This record gives sequence, C-alpha cells and structure tokens, in this order.
Amino acid sequence: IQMTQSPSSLSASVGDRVTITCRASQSYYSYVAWYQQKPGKAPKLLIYSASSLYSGVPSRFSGSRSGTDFTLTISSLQPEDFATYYCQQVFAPITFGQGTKVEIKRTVAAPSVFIFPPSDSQLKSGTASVVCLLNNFYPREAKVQWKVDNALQSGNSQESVTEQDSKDSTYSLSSTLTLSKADYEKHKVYACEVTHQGLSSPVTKSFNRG
Amino acid sequence: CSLPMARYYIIKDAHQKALYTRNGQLLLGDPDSDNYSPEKVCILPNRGLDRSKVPIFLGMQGGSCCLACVKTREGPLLQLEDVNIEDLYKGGEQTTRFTFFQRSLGSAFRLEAAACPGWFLCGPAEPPVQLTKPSTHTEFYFEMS
Amino acid sequence: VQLVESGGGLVQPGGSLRLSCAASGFSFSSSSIHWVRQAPGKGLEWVASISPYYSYTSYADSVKGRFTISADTSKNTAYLQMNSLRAEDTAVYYCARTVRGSKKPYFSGWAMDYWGQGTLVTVSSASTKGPSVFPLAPSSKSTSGTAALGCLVKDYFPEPVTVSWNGVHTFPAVLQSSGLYSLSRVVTVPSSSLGTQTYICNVNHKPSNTKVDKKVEPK
Repeated sequence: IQMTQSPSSLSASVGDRVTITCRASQSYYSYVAWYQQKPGKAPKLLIYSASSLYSGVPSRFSGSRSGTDFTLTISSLQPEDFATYYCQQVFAPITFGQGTKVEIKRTVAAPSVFIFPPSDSQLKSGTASVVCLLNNFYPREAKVQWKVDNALQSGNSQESVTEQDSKDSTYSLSSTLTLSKADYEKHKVYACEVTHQGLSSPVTKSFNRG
Repeated sequence: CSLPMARYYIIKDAHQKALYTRNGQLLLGDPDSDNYSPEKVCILPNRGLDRSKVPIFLGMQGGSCCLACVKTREGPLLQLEDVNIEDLYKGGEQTTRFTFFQRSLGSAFRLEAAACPGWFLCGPAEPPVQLTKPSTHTEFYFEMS
Repeated sequence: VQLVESGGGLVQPGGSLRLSCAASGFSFSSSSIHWVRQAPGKGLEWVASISPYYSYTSYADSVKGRFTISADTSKNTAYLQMNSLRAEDTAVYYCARTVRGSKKPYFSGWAMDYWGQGTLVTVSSASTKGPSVFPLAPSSKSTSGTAALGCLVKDYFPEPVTVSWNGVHTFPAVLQSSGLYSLSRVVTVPSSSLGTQTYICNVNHKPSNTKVDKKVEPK
C-alpha cells in the first residue's frame, strides 16, 4: 500500500483556492484522512472518511475522492493555513503521504537587520559568537555575509530560519559567526551584509569591538 | 486477504444494489452511480464453528474492517470495526460476534449473525443495512467481480 | 481528552527504551492506541497499534521484533517497548487514539482525532551535555522604537531545550560541526521598557537536568 502526495510544496496567496492530491495504490481503500501540522505541533485532524469535516475545522477545508485519487481543498487560503498537510490511509499498515508544504504568498517585505556583539561571559569562556538578525521579511531566500575587517568569512558561521509566521506570514533569519576570543580580539570591525529582494541595494549592519 | 479459503467479493441484493460504506455505515446502493462505489469484501471461514452452517467473516476495505453484531439496548446492532480479517482467522471466543452463518436459499444467501441467532442481515426498505428476524430484503448474492 | 507521552531520551545504539502513553477522557475499551514517529525535517511514519479490547496488535515492517506495543487497561496507559535501537529510530514519538466502532458516538472513520505532543528519542553513542546560555543584549544596533534581545543557548546534547521569557522569534536549533546543538531565541520589546524591567530567559534542558536564568541587560 502507498499514498503518493502531490505537490511536495506550494506557495499561494491569501484567498486563493488550494488543492492537494493523494493517490492510493489500491482501490479497495477509501477511508482517507487529512492532517494539518504546524511548526512544533502535533498533527491536527481536518478531514476523515475521505470527505467528512471534523468538528471545529473551518468550513473552508473539504475533501473528495475520484477513484484512487484523494484531494484536500482549501477554498480561500488564510495566513494561519501555513502548515504541512498529510493524507493518511487509516487501516492496518497505516500509511502517510509524503506531505505538502503550504507557504503563504505575500508581498515582498524587507528585513530589519540587527547585530549583537558577543557577551562577556562567552569571551571569558574562550569563544566569541556574533549574531546578525533579519526580522519579519519575505520571501524566505536571503543572502547574509560576514566581513571581519572587510574580509569575507566562510565556514565559521551557521544560519537559522524561523517558520513562516502565521499572522503576518514573514520569516526571520539568524546568522551566528563563531570565533575564538583571540581571533575576536585581534580585529575591530564586524559587519553583516544582507541582500534581499526587499532592499534596492544591499544593507550592512556593523559594530566596532571598541 | 491472502489466506486459506480466502476470496474477494462484491455483495448484491435481489435488485442489483451493492453493499458500500459511508463513514462506517453499511448501506445499499447502485454500483453504477458515481455516488456508491461498492465495498470490496474479503470472506474468510471461521474454522471453529459448525461448518454445516457455513460460518464466515465479512471484511470490508479488502479485509481491514470487519462487520460485527453487538448486543445493546436497541437490540442487536451492526457495527464496522477496526479489526483485520487475519486477526479473526487466529480464532477465539471473541471472533464469534464477527461471524455470520451463510445460509443458502437457492442461488441467493441469507446472512445470520452468530452472536445474535435468529437475526439476519436486512436491506433497508427506504434508500442503512440492519438486523432482522424468507424475504427478498434478507437475500444476498456474492460475485467475485 | 488528553494523551501524555513520557520516557523519551538519549540511548546508545543497540540499547532499549520504553515509552509511555497515559490516556484520559476516553476509555481504552472503546478505542485503539497508536504510536507514530517523525524524524527531524521528515514526514509522519506509523509505528504500531494495539486494540486493548481485543488485544490485537500491528507493527510497521521497520520495527517488527524490535518493538512491542502493549496496554494496561487498569491504568489507561499504553506502552512502546523498543529494543535494538538504531540511529534511524531517532524521531519524535507521538501516541494517538482512534475510535474502533462505526456506531460509537464520536466515531471518525478510524482517523487519529487526538494526539499527544510527543516524546523525543535520540539514538547515539554521544554523551549528554548541558547548554551554555549567553545573552544577546539590546543596544542601538538592535533598535528600530522596538528593541531585540535574546538568549544564545549553545553547545548541548541531545535535543530538546525549552526557552521561556518572563514578539517572539523561535529559531530552530542548529547542529554544529562539534555534534552539539545551539539555538537562539529572540524577543522584540519596546525601548520604553529598559530600566523599567529586566529581562530573563529560562533555559530548561531536561536531559542534563540543567535549568538556568540569565538576564539580558542593555549594552
């Protein structure tokens, strides 16, 4: 038994109509359920028995069958609908679909860009972490570059990106540049260089160790 | 549904309507309307009951949920349950209330519940299948396809 | 209706862990209990199911003979006994419930209507390690009249940690080349409020029984 889900990901604008398709590998199965999973949350049941709406789920969710093809439908996409959706064959060897990532498509929003020097505690510990912070932007793609004393850096940083917000539908990005205290103490100007679709020219936020 | 004496089937009444399910409720409907696709039914024998009464299990959804008779206030009650037909082939006392006696009346069949004797599968008069105590409304027909 | 999982943690390859699922608000006799797992960044995978009423059990092929599901109807508690663990068993483990009978009131097509919040399982020869917590201090470089402050929770193992604040940016933990995790938590706060209030993050890392309070003070 298999449940082939499509597409693996989509982005669509608020109010648009969204459908997701799940195709079962055997035709005697028709008890398909559909789940919504939000960041850090347990899955939540939307549709059961192929087309029945579960108590509480908004009326804009519906499900239908046509042969071995099962479809979830979101009639007017809302910002809170950002989630991964799974279909499920409910019996015996229970089977999920690979899942569909639903991103909300909004207008371009630029990042506010902030920077944090390392704290003193970490410096006494032997290492320096510089953090650069891009808040409440869209789309998710962004380039962030470190330049210590106008020397572009590589290998010694890592990035973290939130999930799409469920209210204003933006993202945030963190970039941590990790150095040893000695290396940190030898240089003066730490810069973070942000290029994004919302910025006409690349922005740079900087601080001097002094 | 690959076991000894294990076969696939579609179940019709005297008037060419087919067993199907909607949200767990067993109903009768036209196989040909796009509204009522019929249950693909696994049938398995219950080797521990009296073979001359043709004891069988009824598995909808290719054998993933089985039909049972449960004794309640309103009487005996049909119920579809999250039980696979191979677990019933293992046997035991608990498999009796998932067991139906396949009593032949000529070319058709009656389905009587072993846990609720004297009660038969009953087609609705008005357009849910139920249990009842020879009539065309208790007559059924098995086709492999 | 409530389902609570417990017993997750770090365990070496080939080791054993027992999980617990404590149910309330419904009867074990009228339902089935299920374990479903999810690896970081991956999809849902069913593990196992038990019918307390009939004592039937089912298992996904990838855990048969290693995992055993069971239930104690007296405690309304289901269990997953996991043996011969491997790294690919690393996942969050949910327990969930379904109503067995099509005639029951709250029947829902045998769909999983209630889930727990899940318990994390890490299979690894690595050792547990508490986190370091350093402040991300507001300054002029973090204001736009809103200020950003936060906590860098660095160098811990295994997941998870909880950060609590007494405008939130919940970044996911990153795995560092050292095989340790670090996350950053950010909060946005008005600039009226510095001096008026000191800000503290509570970092809770249960695996090492770490619990720290660092204050995030300006400049």
